[PDB]
This record gives sequence, structure tokens and C-alpha cells, in this order.
Amino acid sequence: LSLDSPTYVLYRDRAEWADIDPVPQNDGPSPVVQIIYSEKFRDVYDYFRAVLQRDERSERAFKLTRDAIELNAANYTVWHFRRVLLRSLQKDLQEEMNYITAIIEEQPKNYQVWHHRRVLVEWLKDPSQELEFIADILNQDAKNYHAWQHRQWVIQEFRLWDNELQYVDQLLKEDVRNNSVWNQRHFVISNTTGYSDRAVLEREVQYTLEMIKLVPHNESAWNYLKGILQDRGLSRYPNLLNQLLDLQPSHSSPYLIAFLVDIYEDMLENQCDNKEDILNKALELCEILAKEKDTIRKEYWRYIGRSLQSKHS
Amino acid sequence: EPLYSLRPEHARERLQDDSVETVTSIEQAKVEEKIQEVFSSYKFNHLVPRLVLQREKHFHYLKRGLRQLTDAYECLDASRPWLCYWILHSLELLDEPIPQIVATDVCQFLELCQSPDGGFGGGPGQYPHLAPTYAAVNALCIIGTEEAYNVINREKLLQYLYSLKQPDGSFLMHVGGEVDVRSAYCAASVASLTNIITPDLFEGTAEWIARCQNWEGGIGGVPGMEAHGGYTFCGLAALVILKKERSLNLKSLLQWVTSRQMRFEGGFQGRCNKLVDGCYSFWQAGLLPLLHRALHAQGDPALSMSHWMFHQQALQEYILMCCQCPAGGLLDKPGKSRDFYHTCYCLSGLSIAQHFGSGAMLHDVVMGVPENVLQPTHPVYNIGPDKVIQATTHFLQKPVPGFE
Ligand SMILES: Cc1nn(C)c(C)c1C(=O)N1CCN(Cc2nc3ccccc3n2CC(C)(C)C)CC1
Ligand SMILES: [Mg+2]
Ligand SMILES: [Zn+2]
Repeated sequence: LSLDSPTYVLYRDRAEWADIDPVPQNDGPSPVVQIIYSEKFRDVYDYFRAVLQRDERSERAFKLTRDAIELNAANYTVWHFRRVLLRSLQKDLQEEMNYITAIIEEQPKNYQVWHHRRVLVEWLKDPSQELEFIADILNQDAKNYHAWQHRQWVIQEFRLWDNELQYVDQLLKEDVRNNSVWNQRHFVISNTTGYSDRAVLEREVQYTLEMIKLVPHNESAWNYLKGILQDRGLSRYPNLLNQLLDLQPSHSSPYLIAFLVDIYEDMLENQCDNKEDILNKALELCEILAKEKDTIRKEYWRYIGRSLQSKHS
Repeated sequence: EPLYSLRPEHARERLQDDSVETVTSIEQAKVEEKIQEVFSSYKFNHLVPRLVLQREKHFHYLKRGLRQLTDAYECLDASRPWLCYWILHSLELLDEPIPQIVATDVCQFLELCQSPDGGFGGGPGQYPHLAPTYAAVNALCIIGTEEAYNVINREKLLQYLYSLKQPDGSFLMHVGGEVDVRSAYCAASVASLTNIITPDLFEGTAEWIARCQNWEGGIGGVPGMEAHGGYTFCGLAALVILKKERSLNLKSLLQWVTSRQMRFEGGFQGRCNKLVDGCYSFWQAGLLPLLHRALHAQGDPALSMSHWMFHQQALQEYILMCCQCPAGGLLDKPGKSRDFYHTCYCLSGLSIAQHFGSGAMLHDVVMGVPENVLQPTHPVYNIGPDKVIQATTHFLQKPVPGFE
């Protein structure tokens, strides 16, 4: 009997449950943050409290946890007892994978449902349905944090790295502004080839610069360009400054101006040529950002400006 | 002209999609259109803007929720110590006193949520979990009576934290549960407030949190994950408690959080290229006082002596004009429903935006009517600074527990 079925009956009116006494919740004589539960919720949870207090490891209790979960999927106590019953009753865990698939489709932002799926995958040692299932959830919400966490967990645990850069490329074509996908790109590359390989780094910086030319005001591409070069220091790449200054007239943005200040910061901290000239250009860009191009971050750019004067003068 | 969000030049901060439409730019433009209708409403109706925090409406909503809720809150039946914390904290921010009988009633309910083996569950008889444990201890410290402090079984709380500690430094959220940066913050928060930190309880924890800082500068829930404001708050606040902030690259973290403030809306987004949301007024803006304190400890001479490194005025205008429900309570953004979670964090973020403090320097920015000024909040614990000192002073008079 489904919880939403038109012929659903309360547990207190079910013949197969007549032997057990419901156990009411003890909220105290002067209750606080008291939820006026509906009859359906109160009935399920009074009977769940009864099977849990006596540790009844039965088939009826297993079916009851399904109803308790549908009423409040965040009740981690019910999820724990469901896993105890899955193992004690030797329940077919592939039937449980079908069930968890359906409830994650309904409540993809709940934590407990995703943790339950990982336990099932660990128990069965079978990740064969995971990448396709997660791609279906990401097809509905491409930035679901739990879905990306589950995807990273499956890929790391079972070594499923071979097709992920291709999947990343597909979602970047769909939405080049999806920051979760730019994160997945870094996750795949840093755990497979790494960024120390010059051919890989060159390919990544050339790809990112082409995405910046196409959509100049997309912050994720600018953040990815900075993140993969900041490790060794932006001043380590001398052609980068002039290549961004060449894109400045037609594809300008406060992201390009901020990246120029980031380059000048590292040049000053690494004993660059024309040190007096570099500091003045950096302070001028901090002023333009604080007073005009990026006033929401005026306190940040004023701090950077004072910081540069303090360190390099 | 005094309101930054209403000036003519502010129109230039609207999204530039570069003539390339994706789901992200379409949803961002929909929100900016809705936010601009709110900003222009005073001009269209021909009224002087008057940013008023609806204290009495928020107060009625909170004092009622503190006692009883409809079946619409059934999804919060495993988060009842969170409801205690969100409501009591909003009431303390609004300078509303807790009657002694109500305070006693909360102490007794949180006693029913406490597990015989330590920690608190989401309700009476529920298994313990670090999230309601964090909320119950913060709620009991907001009450701050001898009765409230006495509720906490410190010996069993310490044993419980050890049962969740992992060899790699992380903590499980609950037994047979999972790890994330929130669990390290929950444990460090309750263990420091109650004085149960042993020499090896947080061994490796700072180093594990540092592994969660990624290429963006912010912190993810676990290593490899996208930078997220809530997890970044948890990460940095846990490191401030442990005095290990320098395990992070504080400059890439400073650049990441300052970038999360929306140039047009004034509020904060939780992740890069996502929508503005009132709750991140605390998770994201709360990071600037923590970063200011961390850099000040290193003797940074370039720090401001009057303001946080975020647009305090624009954040207050977003909260006051776009996040208040007319019937009371606060929200994510216009068109969304009110809840006690957003009431807590919109008001906590508003309080950080109003009060600056560093060393002997104090400076307030109260947008709108002077009555909008809230009581201060501690950026590490998100409870009143007075309540932090009272709780730490109380529990420092007890020894750190031994092992059974
Ligand atoms: C609301 C709501 N609606 N439902 C249906 C439920 C179950 C809830 C609820 O109980 N919540 C919301 C999620 N947070 C997750 C969380 N734990 C934390 C512990 C310490 C500090 C912060 C924490 N954060 C927030 C983030 C860091 C993720 C931003 C716990 C409280
Ligand atoms: Mg769980
Ligand atoms: Zn929110």
C-alpha cells in the first residue's frame, strides 16, 4: 500500500498491526517547537516508535519505514533502522536500488537519500548504474551539489576516470557558465594527468582563453584560468599579460582588469623589471575598480591598493 | 540618492550575457528583473524609500513558532533543536527577552533530545547527530542560565565526539554516517564552548579541512568539491577555533568570498554563477570578520579600521528591501516563502553588516531608520558575543573530562 494511494488506511485500522500498541511521542508537559502533525504522520511515527523500541526486525516494520521516510526523508533514525532491516531480513538490494532511484528523483536535495545510495553501492560493490543515474539527475538540475559529490565519490572509489572529461566537455557546451562543471574539469585533470604536463596545461589555458573570448563576462572561465596558473605564480607566464592586454579593447570586463592586478601582484612579489612602473599600473587599476568598474568590491580593491603600497614601497 | 541600489549608475550593474544565452544567464536575468521591480517600487508609487525592519511582525512569527507549528513543518520533525536555535537566535538579535518559564521549557525539551551516550538528536528519542548537537548547545548558550548549562552531559559529549573522529582528521556527522566540513565545525564549536578539548581530539582536523580548499579559493564539503559558502564558513570558523587559520591560503579565500557578493542585487550567492540568496548573507558575509581577525593576528597593516571587506550598505539594502515577508519572517529572495532558517541567517547577516570591530576600533553602519540596529553576533558561533563569554567562562571553571 503506497502512502499516497487513494485506499491507504491508517496503521491503527490495519488487522495485521492490531497486536502492537502505538507509542506516542514524549514532548514534555510544556512543549516547545511542537509540530501539530496530521493524523497520517502521527499514526505512522507512533507505530515506528513501537517497532523501534522493541527492535522488531520484521517484514511489516521494513514496509513501515518506507512510509516514515516518505513523510520525512530527513529522519536519519528511520534510515538507520531501514538499513538494519535490509541486512537482517536479507532483502534484495537491487530492488532497494530501484526504490532509492525513485526517491532521489523525487527529493534530489535531501542528504539521507544520497548517503543510502552510497551504502547500497558499497554493499553490492557495483557502480555500473551510477554514472547514467547521476547524469539523469544532472539533466534536471546541472548544479545539484549532492549529485556532483556522489559522482566524484563513484569515480574515485571505482576508478571510473576514462569518459569523464568527455562528459565535462558535453555539459560545458550546454552551459559554459556552470561552475560545477568547471570544478569537475579540475577534479578529472588533477587526478589523471595533472597540470604539470606542459601539453595539458597549454591545452587547458588555450581552451579557457577561447571560452573567455566567446563569453567575456562569464566568471567561471576567468576563475579556472587563474586557478590553474596561480599554483606556480602568474608572473611565471610572461606572455599572459600582453595576451590579456590585447583582448582588453574588444573583450574587456572587470574580470580582465582584476586578472591584470593579480598578475602585477605576483610580478612585484618576484622582483620584476620596471618595478616602479608595475606598482603604479596596479594601483591605477585598483582605483578604477573601486570607484567605477567594480564598486561592490570597493573595500577589497582599497585593501589591495594599500597592501601593495605597504609591501612594495 | 542615499540608497546605493537606487542610484542611476546602478543600472550599469545588470547582467551582460554577451549575446550568449544559457540556463545560468536566463535564471540570473529573471531574478535581476524581479529585484529591479522591488528597487523601483518607491519611484512607481511616488513614495520616499523608508527601509524599516518589521520587528513586531518578525517577533509575533517567532514567539508563536517557539511554541507551536502547523503540519507544514513535518519536514523538520528531525530538526527540532535547529528550530530552537534559529528562533532563539532571531529573538536575541531582535533584542526580545526569553521569559524564565519559556527558557526552562526549552532546557527540558533539549534534555529529552539528549542521547544517553552523548550528543543530541533531532527530537525526543532520535539517535544523536552533530548538526542538532551544534544547534542544542548554541540554544542552551543563548539561554545561558545554570539550568541550561547543566543540561549538557560533558563526559558523554566528549565520548560521542571521539566515536565520530576518523584517523584522517575528519568527523562523521553521526555513527555509520558520512564526513564533511560541517562535522568538524559542529565538533569544534561544541567542544570549545563546553571546555572538553583534549590534546588529541582535533589531531589532523586542521590539515583535513585545508584539503577541502580548492582552485577557486573557497572550500567544498569534502576534498574535490566545488567551493560553497556554507562549507567555507564551517571550514574557516573551525580553523579559527583551533587557531589554525594559516593552514589555508587566506588571500585566495578572501578574493573568492568578496567575489560572491552580487554587483546588482547586493546580496550574496553560495557558489560562483548561482543565484543570490538571503541565507548566504550570514555564511558568506560572516567570513569577512573571520578573515579580518586572521589577517590582523599576522600584523597586516593594510586592514580597514572602520569597515568589513564587503559592501555593508548594499547587503543591508538587499535584506531590508528584498528579504522581509510582509506578515513577518525573512526569506531567500522575492517570491519565496518565509521560514525560520532564512529568518535566522538574514538577520545574522544584517547584524554582521551593521557592526564592525577590530582592536580598539568600533564603527556601525545602520541603513534605514535607526531602530533597524540589531544586537551583535559572534562571527565564529553565530550567538551573541556576551553569550559566548558567559558560556566559555562558566565551563572553564570545570576540568576537561577524563576517560571512563
Ligand atoms: C531547513 C531544513 N529543511 N529540512 C527539510 C531540513 C532537514 C532542514 C534542516 O534541518 N537544516 C537545513 C540544512 N542544514 C545543513 C547544515 N548543517 C550544518 C551544521 C552546522 C552549520 C551549518 C550547517 N548547515 C548549513 C549549510 C552549511 C549546508 C549551509 C541543517 C539544518
Ligand atoms: Mg544519514
Ligand atoms: Zn537560502
